[PDB]
Amino acid sequence: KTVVVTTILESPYVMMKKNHEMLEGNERYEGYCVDLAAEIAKHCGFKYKLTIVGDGKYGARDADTKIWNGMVGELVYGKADIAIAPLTITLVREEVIDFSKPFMSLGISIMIKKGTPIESAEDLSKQTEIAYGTLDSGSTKEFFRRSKIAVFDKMWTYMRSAEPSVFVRTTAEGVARVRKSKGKYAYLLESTMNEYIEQRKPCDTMKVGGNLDSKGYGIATPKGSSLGNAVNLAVLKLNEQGLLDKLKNKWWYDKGECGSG
Amino acid sequence: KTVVVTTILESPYVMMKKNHEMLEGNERYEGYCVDLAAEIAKHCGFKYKLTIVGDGKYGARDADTKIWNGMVGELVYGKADIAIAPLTITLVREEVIDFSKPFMSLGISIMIKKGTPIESAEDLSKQTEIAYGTLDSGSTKEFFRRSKIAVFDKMWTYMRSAEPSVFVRTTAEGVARVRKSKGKYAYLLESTMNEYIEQRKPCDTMKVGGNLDSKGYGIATPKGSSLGNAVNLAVLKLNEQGLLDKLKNKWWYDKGECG
Ligand SMILES: O=S1(=O)NCN(C2CC2)c2cc(CCc3ccc4c(c3)N(C3CC3)CNS4(=O)=O)ccc21
Ligand SMILES: [Cl-]
Ligand SMILES: [Cl-]
Ligand SMILES: [Cl-]
Ligand SMILES: [Cl-]
Ligand SMILES: [Cl-]
Ligand SMILES: [Cl-]
Repeated sequence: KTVVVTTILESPYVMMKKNHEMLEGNERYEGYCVDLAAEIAKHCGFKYKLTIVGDGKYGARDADTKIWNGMVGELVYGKADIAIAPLTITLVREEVIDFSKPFMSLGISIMIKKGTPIESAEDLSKQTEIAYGTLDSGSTKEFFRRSKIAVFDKMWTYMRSAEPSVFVRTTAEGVARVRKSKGKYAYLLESTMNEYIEQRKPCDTMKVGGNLDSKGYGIATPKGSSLGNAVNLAVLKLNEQGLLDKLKNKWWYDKGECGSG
Repeated sequence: KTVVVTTILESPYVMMKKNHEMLEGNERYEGYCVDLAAEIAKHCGFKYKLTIVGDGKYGARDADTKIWNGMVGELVYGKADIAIAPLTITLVREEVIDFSKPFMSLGISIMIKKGTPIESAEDLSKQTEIAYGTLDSGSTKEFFRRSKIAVFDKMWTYMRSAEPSVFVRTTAEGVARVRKSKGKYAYLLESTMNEYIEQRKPCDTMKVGGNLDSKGYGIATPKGSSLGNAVNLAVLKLNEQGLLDKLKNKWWYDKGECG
């Protein structure tokens, strides 16, 4: 009766230990969600096996085939019992799996190369010298496409037509583009990743301004799962004990490479 | 039948309209949670009656009688169908009712009278000239009592023995104490209330420093309610539509008095 946990290789949530081939089972992995999985299992009284999602994806429903991919797909098609990963709580996912209460907060944020004269989305929207963009697919692009807020609508009208294209295929390319564009590119991405990169060498990026929306990561279990209630309560217990803040500090700042300000 | 909504008179969530005595039913009330109730009702397809919780409390279990008071009590004992209020998501409440996903974020924050040389909890912890405290019961006090974080442990060690007492019986008293202590008291309270008061005349308070923890308000229904799932999805839809942010800006900043 070992619980099958699906998760995803994304730093600092789940990472392969360099000597993983000499280790076995859950010991092959380390990270924020590795620690969280252990805490959840302890407070719910189950043993578990960590597995990495087969297709490396989070969870989206292909509009044509109507098939779920990623960790959500592994839940609804019965390949895993629970997903413990940086999986954003969204309406479409909530329809098909049960999300625990959030274990981490996040929102759209701005990444600049140190020295860029930008403090806010409003700053971005009122100037043209500094290009800015998003991942070419996903929720951040759609946030701007759909927004009725004047500043964000102005940003969307700019980004949708900017040339050369301000959209990037991957988060890594957005980050690289900030680092290599000599201050002439700002990247819009989730605050959690932005904060993580701010603590990575070469320590040349910064998160600026407040978050543009409010989201969270949640643990996912299939509907009717015998684990759902206990996991949900475990998340709240961990927060009230300060352990979620403790874990984020550990993996973002204690293990950071750029010191303080 | 008509859905019975229990809520609480707390500005700006639910307030009596100025002319409420001329009005009946749901029209007597205005505020963030009045607007949220209408949106939830619309997206879940029910009609509803707003009611103010009889005992004026949020929801706690008496350790001796084991009886739940407040809005949580009204749900578990069958007096109301749903609570739409600034009800903090907590473990012990989640054990007895169903919380929707959070519809507003909040965390512990610091309120000062403008001019007080305090910018952070760390600032508070290093001195005693400016007294500081919390509500005398509830989660903010317990956050400090239980913290193993050095700065917060230092603050607790001060607050627990400070004389005269730095604890207050009500949130209103904490706010009033800030305003009336001539710059010598700072109050630890939820960021949402701190932000609200900062936008109210006489515009003499300020929110300073980052939040000390991360919580949220949730809508509550009794376990097994036919409304739970629909309400939960409705909160996420409203968030993804930007409507929760729009409503907060409406009631905190558009209707603010301090520029
Ligand atoms: O997509 S949501 O579910 N819906 C919409 N919103 C917006 C407010 C409207 C949010 C906002 C957040 C951040 C604030 C928040 C709320 C509740 C809790 C939090 C953190 N924690 C903390 C560890 C992070 C623990 N458990 S908890 O008590 O439930 C997360 C998820 C969502
Ligand atoms: Cl990675
Ligand atoms: Cl091993
Ligand atoms: Cl310019
Ligand atoms: Cl606007
Ligand atoms: Cl009436
Ligand atoms: Cl510490």
